[PDB]
Amino acid sequence: SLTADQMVSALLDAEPPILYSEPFSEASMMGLLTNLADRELVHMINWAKRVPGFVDLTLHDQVHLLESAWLEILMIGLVWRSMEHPGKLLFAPNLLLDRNQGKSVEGMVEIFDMLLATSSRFRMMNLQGEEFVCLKSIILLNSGDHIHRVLDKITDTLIHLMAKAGLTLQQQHQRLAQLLLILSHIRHMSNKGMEHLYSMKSPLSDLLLEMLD
Amino acid sequence: ALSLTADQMVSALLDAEPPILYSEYDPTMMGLLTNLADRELVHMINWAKRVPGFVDLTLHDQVHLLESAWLEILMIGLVWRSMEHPGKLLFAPNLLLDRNQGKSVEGMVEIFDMLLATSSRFRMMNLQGEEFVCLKSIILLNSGVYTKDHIHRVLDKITDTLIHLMAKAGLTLQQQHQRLAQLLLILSHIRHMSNKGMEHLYSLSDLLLEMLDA
Ligand SMILES: CC/C(=C(\c1ccc(O)cc1)c1ccc(OCCN(C)C)cc1)c1ccccc1
Ligand SMILES: CC/C(=C(\c1ccc(O)cc1)c1ccc(OCCN(C)C)cc1)c1ccccc1
Repeated sequence: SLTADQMVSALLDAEPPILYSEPFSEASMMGLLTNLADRELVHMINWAKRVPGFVDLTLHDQVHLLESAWLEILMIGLVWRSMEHPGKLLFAPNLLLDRNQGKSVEGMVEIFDMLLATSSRFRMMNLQGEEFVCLKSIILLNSGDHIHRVLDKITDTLIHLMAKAGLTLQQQHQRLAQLLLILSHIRHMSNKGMEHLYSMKSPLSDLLLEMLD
Repeated sequence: ALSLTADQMVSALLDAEPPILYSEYDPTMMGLLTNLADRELVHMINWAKRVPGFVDLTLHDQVHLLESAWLEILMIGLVWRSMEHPGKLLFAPNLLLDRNQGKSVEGMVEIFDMLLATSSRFRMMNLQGEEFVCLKSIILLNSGVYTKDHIHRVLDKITDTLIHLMAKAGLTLQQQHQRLAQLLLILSHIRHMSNKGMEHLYSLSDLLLEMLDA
């Protein structure tokens, strides 16, 4: 219903805050991130409810979308924070880790490097905040009819941002392609992430349902 | 390679297309799929070498891109040929499985329904052959690009090719970048399905280097 520019403003206003973290072992480092993550998830839900077209979906669909996309969203949020910190990841203002410390957790050295590669790619493209919030909304809606019309609106919005940037048509859809292809790499990183979290001993749906309702 | 046109890009990719192989005739499942995939893999190497700008890369990079994308390439091919067979996957012309047949297969418990939905998606989008071969080429160059400027230059060109096909088809410019977005978002799902497959298979850098010595 809305215009390409008020879509930007609405999403920007719905942006979650940057939370603070609470040598490392494997269990203490994953304790830090899990905590930050679970705190971060509360704010993600409130953000999702303010993404245009989300609350119009059934509760069953809202939960399902967040359930499959939550790690993707945390990761692209992490990458966005670490953009101006080459060779490092900004989990929190009080938790900036280089590649060296990432070996505290086994199997995390691979995922770590994939996040750093994404961060450099965003810097190479000089990703804007107006585009970032658009990419993040797409992730929430795509990873899981009405949804596609909303997704089609975000595409127009992204194009609108690139057209106002002074870009000709060729560089516009080229950049659009470049951006969306990164999401495939983000999905990949999430998949490898779920594995590791599954490779651990023992409520998201409960948290999702509790806060969404 | 960077100086081709959209029509020359399409023409090169279409003639680079691998043949649809058959499952081994033996009247008297993962074994059949493994056998089929390994024979398909040999044709994939020949195809990849015909993808514009792929041979401009080093031998090491060619191996890396293929080891990262091979299952995605096989899966999108599976989805493509299963398009006009609703609610059923066409692994081979003589190996056609529907859902209940597929539910009883090793670890295809998750991806079968995903592959069908992807096939449903392409069908209701009316995916053209010219678009398909473009998407498959994109997969080849993009899957391992993060795990280099020439690669992104070829990708941008395949993007230019896709847009041209949509403009010629008679789509408005708004419909053009919308369709392009839809197609590329699907690649995320295909990446997702591949990961699910790789894991199950996990329970190479070798053989590729062997095949590409040709
Ligand atoms: C890349 C770091 C990521 C963590 C992360 C945390 C916060 C953030 O903003 C971005 C990334 C991470 C760690 C743990 C985690 O668990 C939460 C779910 N619990 C309840 C099982 C989620 C993310 C991670 C994910 C899986 C394995 C290893 C690390
Ligand atoms: C979706 C079916 C796919 C098979 C397949 C996909 C497309 C195609 O054109 C042909 C087959 C499949 C099965 C086995 C396989 O292994 C080959 C490599 N070996 C040497 C380990 C690859 C794909 C598969 C992958 C992992 C687990 C279960 C199934």
